[PDB]
Amino acid sequence: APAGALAAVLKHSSTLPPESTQVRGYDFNRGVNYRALLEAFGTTGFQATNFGRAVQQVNAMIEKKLEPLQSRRPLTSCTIFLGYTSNLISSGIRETIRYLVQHNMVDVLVTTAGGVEEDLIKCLAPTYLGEFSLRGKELRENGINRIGNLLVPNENYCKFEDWLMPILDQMVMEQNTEGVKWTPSKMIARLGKEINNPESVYYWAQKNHIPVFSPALTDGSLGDMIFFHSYKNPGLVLDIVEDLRLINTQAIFAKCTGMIILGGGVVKHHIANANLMRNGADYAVYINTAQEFDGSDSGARPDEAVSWGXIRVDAQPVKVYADASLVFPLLVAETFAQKMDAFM
Amino acid sequence: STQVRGYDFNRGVNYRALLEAFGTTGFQATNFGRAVQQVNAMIEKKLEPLSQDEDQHADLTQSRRPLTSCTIFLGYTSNLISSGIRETIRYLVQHNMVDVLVTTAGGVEEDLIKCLAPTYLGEFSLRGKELRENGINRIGNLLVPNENYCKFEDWLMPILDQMVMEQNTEGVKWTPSKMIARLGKEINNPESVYYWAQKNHIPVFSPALTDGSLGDMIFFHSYKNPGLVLDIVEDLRLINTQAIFAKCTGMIILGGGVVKHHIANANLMRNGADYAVYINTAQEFDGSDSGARPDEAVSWGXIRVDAQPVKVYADASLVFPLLVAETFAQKMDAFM
Amino acid sequence: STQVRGYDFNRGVNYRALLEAFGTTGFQATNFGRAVQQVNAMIEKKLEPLSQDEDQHADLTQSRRPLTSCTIFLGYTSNLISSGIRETIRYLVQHNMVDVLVTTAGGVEEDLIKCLAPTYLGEFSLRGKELRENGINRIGNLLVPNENYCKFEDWLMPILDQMVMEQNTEGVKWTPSKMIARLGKEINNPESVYYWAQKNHIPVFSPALTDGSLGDMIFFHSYKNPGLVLDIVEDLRLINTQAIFAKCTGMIILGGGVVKHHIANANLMRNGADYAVYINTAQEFDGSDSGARPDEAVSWGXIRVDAQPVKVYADASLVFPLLVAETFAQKMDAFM
Amino acid sequence: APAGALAAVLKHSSTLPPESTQVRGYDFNRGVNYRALLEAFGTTGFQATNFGRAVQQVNAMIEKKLEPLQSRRPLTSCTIFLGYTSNLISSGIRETIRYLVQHNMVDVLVTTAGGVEEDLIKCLAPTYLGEFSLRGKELRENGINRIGNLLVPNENYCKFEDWLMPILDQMVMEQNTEGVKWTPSKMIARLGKEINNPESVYYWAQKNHIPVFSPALTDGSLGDMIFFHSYKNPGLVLDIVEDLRLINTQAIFAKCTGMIILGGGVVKHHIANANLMRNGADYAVYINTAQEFDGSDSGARPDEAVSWGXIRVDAQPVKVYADASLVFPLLVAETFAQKMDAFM
Ligand SMILES: NC(=O)c1ccc[n+]([C@@H]2O[C@H](COP(=O)([O-])OP(=O)(O)OC[C@H]3O[C@@H](n4cnc5c(N)ncnc54)[C@H](O)[C@@H]3O)[C@@H](O)[C@H]2O)c1
Ligand SMILES: NC(=O)c1ccc[n+]([C@@H]2O[C@H](COP(=O)([O-])OP(=O)(O)OC[C@H]3O[C@@H](n4cnc5c(N)ncnc54)[C@H](O)[C@@H]3O)[C@@H](O)[C@H]2O)c1
Ligand SMILES: NC(=O)c1ccc[n+]([C@@H]2O[C@H](COP(=O)([O-])OP(=O)(O)OC[C@H]3O[C@@H](n4cnc5c(N)ncnc54)[C@H](O)[C@@H]3O)[C@@H](O)[C@H]2O)c1
Ligand SMILES: NC(=O)c1ccc[n+]([C@@H]2O[C@H](COP(=O)([O-])OP(=O)(O)OC[C@H]3O[C@@H](n4cnc5c(N)ncnc54)[C@H](O)[C@@H]3O)[C@@H](O)[C@H]2O)c1
Repeated sequence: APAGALAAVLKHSSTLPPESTQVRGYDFNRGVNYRALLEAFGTTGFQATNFGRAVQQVNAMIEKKLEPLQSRRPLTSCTIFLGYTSNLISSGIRETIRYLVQHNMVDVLVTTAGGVEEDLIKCLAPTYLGEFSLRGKELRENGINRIGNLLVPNENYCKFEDWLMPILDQMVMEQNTEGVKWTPSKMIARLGKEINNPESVYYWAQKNHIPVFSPALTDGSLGDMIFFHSYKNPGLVLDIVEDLRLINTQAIFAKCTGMIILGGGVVKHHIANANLMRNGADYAVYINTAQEFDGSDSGARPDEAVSWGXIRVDAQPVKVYADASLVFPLLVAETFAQKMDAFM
Repeated sequence: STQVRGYDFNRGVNYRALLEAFGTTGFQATNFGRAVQQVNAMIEKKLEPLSQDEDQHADLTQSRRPLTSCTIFLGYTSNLISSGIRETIRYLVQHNMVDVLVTTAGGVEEDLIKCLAPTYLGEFSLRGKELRENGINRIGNLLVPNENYCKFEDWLMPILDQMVMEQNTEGVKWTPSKMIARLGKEINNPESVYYWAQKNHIPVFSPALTDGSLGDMIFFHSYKNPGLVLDIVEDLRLINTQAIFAKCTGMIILGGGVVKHHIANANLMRNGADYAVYINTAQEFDGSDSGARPDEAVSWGXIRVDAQPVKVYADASLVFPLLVAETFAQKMDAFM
Repeated sequence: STQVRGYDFNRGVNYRALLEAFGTTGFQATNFGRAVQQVNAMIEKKLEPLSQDEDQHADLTQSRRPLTSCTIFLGYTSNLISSGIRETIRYLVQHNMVDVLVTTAGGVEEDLIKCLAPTYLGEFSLRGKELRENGINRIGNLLVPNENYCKFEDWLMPILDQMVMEQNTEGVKWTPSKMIARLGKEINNPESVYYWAQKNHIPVFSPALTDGSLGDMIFFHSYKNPGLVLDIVEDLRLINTQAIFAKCTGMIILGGGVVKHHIANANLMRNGADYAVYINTAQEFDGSDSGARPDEAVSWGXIRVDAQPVKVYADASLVFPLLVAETFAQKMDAFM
Repeated sequence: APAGALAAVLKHSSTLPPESTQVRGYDFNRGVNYRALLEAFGTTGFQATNFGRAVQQVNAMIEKKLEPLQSRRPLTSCTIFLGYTSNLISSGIRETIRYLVQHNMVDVLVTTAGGVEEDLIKCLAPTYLGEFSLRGKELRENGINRIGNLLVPNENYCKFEDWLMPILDQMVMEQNTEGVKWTPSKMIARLGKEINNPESVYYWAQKNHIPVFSPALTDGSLGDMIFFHSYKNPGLVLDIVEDLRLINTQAIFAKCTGMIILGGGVVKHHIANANLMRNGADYAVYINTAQEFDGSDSGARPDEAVSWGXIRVDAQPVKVYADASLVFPLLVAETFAQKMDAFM
């Protein structure tokens, strides 16, 4: 056999360090213990191992948050920023996020406009399961709107209009006669108070003094309603400058920050950019489906953010490459939900 | 019934024939050929004259842009301005080939910064710690020295001072669109997309203008000279009006996110765009708007039911200059 | 008409209820719930008794595996055997819950090597030059020291000698399936998938068995002891026969490539599989077979027209142990 | 303004080295020069820059191949391995590959079974354009098979059967009476000789003594035909061991190797594993759409192959993340097709 060939393939190797963890999956001959099954993801490899690392990172930021020490929310030992794209509020992850907000487990929310309005609309009418392959022409003819494999009847938006128009009237009157300078976070707090329904994420956020930022709040159905309303009752102004001040000072005056970001886009960048103002987040977990090759911010690995100063150089950020509708409930089950006693 | 056949290089390298053969090559090459046809259709419609009835309806805008037979919305993600696609977009704006621009904050600031300092080529693998120690920021396989932002601060802070003054003394109600026009006028540089946009009366929408370096500067400036207000409501009125009073609309959308949905949503106000070409790398399986196929937008009324939208699944830095070569650039004489 | 609703953690951490709620959560969580239902349907059908007529048709195989009411084909890519999913697959084979296995060469050799030396956790970012200098091979975020392959060579070379002898002296016509059964018998280790496969008469198909370390060893051995023949024609006959004489078939396919097409093509011989669950990360846009949706296979007759196939778009290292927990592992008592 | 904040965002930077290339796209004010347009991809960024690097890598392997110096193919100064997945032969890239083989510009082909049979079937009947969204039930009812957005009538396979069965008879007879030990490469050479049509990739490959490897040749329509034929005329054996010997010795005895791989799977690994036998390829270009996160070989970056010894440590491998149906014709236009004079 050719000597160079044998030397290439049968190269000698170095011994790995003794802390080296061996690959091994869960053994179902033990039966089905769901806690042991989830723990075994950490030694299974590929994204299962990243999930295991994400559990560890989240548990670290919770433990730090539970250490004793233009906002009335009290400082804790670690401020947790939670960001999520709109479509995740269309999904049942809405319930997962509501739970975290209800029990004051996170401190700052960031979402796009759909992620605001659809939480409110779900208190008036439900969203239904469908399929991705349904054809647009047939859905349009029957007054049904598709979001992935979910379906929202047009009627839902008519109900939202009827609910929202009197509130927009009051907001204009308060602006003009009580001096209120409206921003997205202030409007979202008001809407959560008005929906007055404990299934709503934003009801709990305003009850618990958790601010919600959404700088492009007009890009959605709420924007449509504001548009039509402005010809009936002109005058509403929505400033985004004050809200930049508010989010950035949440980071600047924190003892510690952690970021948990579901998806990409504005929600990811806006949280990360706030944490640059303190020379970076202490903890960071990304769960998203985007890839780096197209140079996008959405698809950028956590290590790109280290180069900017958005994540501290000493941090151990983790990305899980998966649909958050699969992963986030499992993550919550092994982290926040295990510490519910401590949060109350 | 068209047969699959690729370009035969025994014919020699005849570039125009090679590009034409994408249409019969299959997979995304065929979608590229269909995108060329759709964009040439937008352009042909744009060049048709307005009848007397049509010239009445459209004219209801008080837009000082001349009105045409097809309003073209161009949307692009911040990173594409970091790329050399900035030059591709500047060309289209310089020659009035598009009517409305939508981009995120990075897509505005990095055009201006490129007039002050250049962006450099690097690699995706470069480690963050080493780059941070040297003040080098990474954008994919591109590199922006932090000094670039230091020069931006020196140039912008005086303009922010004037804007606050004009607001408090002349009653100016600032919006992202108005600010972008002002910054384009101030850069006074023919390499800038926003210089040409303001010169040609092409409006630029960016509802989350605070999400980037421009935000950092406004934040810092707020401490020395407070009061700047940026209203997003008036800009919603403006973008929606551009679609409502159009005879025909076309959408050319590079990437996903806010830029894609905001253009599509404006076109829902007229019961849908007539033409639509998407070029993005996102996939539908996660339920995202970014990854949604054009047919999802048909269910909402954002694209007309009888339109023939096309999506090309590819990095726009490869596809978009070839698309422009085969469409707008072939009709340059018409736009002058 | 089912309403979207996620699991409510105010109920506490009730794992079975949490997994059940994926079905109404949306996007790929819902596809996971539909995959659970489809696999439970395969299992229910498998446990139904054969009638007298049915027990005649099926029995035409000379397979010594007992025949059941649903033949389940399990396919998986090499990398999943490098992962801890190896343990998941071993469980199913050990308890006779699947009937036919299809994997690539890596999926065979790495199971055997794991009985000699372990694979370790690492990270995708590790640089190749540094790893090569230390004789460490990278498989994604996993690490295999080259010494692992040195031990494999010592263990396999004597078996290759016997196989060539049996071919030349006893007329044995070797095929990938026959070789894999032999290697499983030789490893004699209850942690190995192929030890259990040979013990339970579960055939293993791998038409490109030469594409990996097993190939390297056969190549080197060929110089000292020439003549080994591995016929792939007989194995084609064998896999196709398993589908033709089945009362019902189901396909569970982890990943893409040869493993996906070869199972689907065997099922075309019976005018399509009755049940089908795909779990892979590939996308359709490039025209690949890996990325093709199940509905593409319906056009060929590889999946029956009235089947309800499901694809879950996810890394199988996350999804497959949860799927097994909610399906096969709940019926363990039936398979003993 | 907070001092730490200003220090975080307005950090001082180091000067880049003077060889640093500036980002700039093609300027259409120059008009439309397609050669200048393609050259400008190298300074455009993201995958356009990777395309520019791929042009350079391919031109380097061609230049080395053109230097003066169980196979009758003569050694050149650099052996070029070309691999491609089956679906690319269904596409019009079939013509691109044919051109390279026709003019002896590459030395070794590797493809899966579909990439063999569909080149032959296209000489009997064409493939047609369709759409990805066409429904399987309606296509099946009309006897049409879908490949991505392409369509192949069932009739095509009936024509292939009629053409192929007499050839399989002769192969069995030659095995049994002339001692021929059939392998995939030998069968593919014979099929290319029999199709006798200069539109066929494999006609040119056998005319020019370019071997074709396909170790899972049974996974396709050719396998179906071999299966049905074996009950009418039993006996055919197809050995894969001899073909492993043949591909690996192409690498071992090369002066220099380059790999150009379109897609992933068996085709990618099999070429790379052959080049491990010489301690790695000198040049490597990957064009594929797969991603690394799932631990797949398909999605692995070139740097993973450096760790195995499949790519030399001193090499400068490139991956372009794109559909090869877009990129490969452009790549060929700027590399092989510019040097056609030298190849004749
Ligand atoms: N429900 C809707 O989708 C909806 C409704 C109203 C308005 N809009 C508007 O559309 C715009 C764009 O939406 P966006 O900014 O929220 O993001 P997006 O949904 O458009 O996608 C951003 C990126 O997030 C990642 N991502 C998305 N969903 C994911 C998931 N389930 N798991 C993992 N990663 C995931 C993907 O990589 C995607 O490319 C917003 O301004 C929003 O207000 C959308
Ligand atoms: N240079 C920067 O990326 C930069 C700079 C400053 C601020 N930001 C902020 O980041 C936020 C998110 O950025 P964004 O919304 O502009 O987009 P993004 O980077 O989040 O991209 C959104 C989606 O567009 C698609 N896309 C991106 N690049 C593409 C390409 N090359 N070809 C095809 N499709 C492509 C991808 O599917 C991606 O998931 C914005 O608010 C923005 O201001 C980014
Ligand atoms: N460990 C190894 O990867 C290894 C070892 C030796 C030889 N090889 C050889 O490499 C060749 C190619 O490998 P292959 O065909 O087994 O597959 P592959 O690695 O080429 O994967 C094929 C496709 O399957 C899907 N897939 C992969 N991993 C997945 C996951 N974790 N979850 C979901 N989907 C996933 C992806 O879409 C991928 O593109 C084979 O001939 C094989 O023997 C590989
Ligand atoms: N035409 C067909 O698709 C066809 C026909 C007959 C049989 N088969 C059989 O199916 C099996 C699997 O096919 P395969 O191994 O060729 O690969 P594949 O098409 O199944 O995919 C392998 C990977 O290659 C990459 N890829 C595929 N097409 C690409 C493209 N256009 N551009 C860039 N990257 C691309 C993707 O990352 C994909 O995951 C083979 O054994 C083959 O014989 C398929």
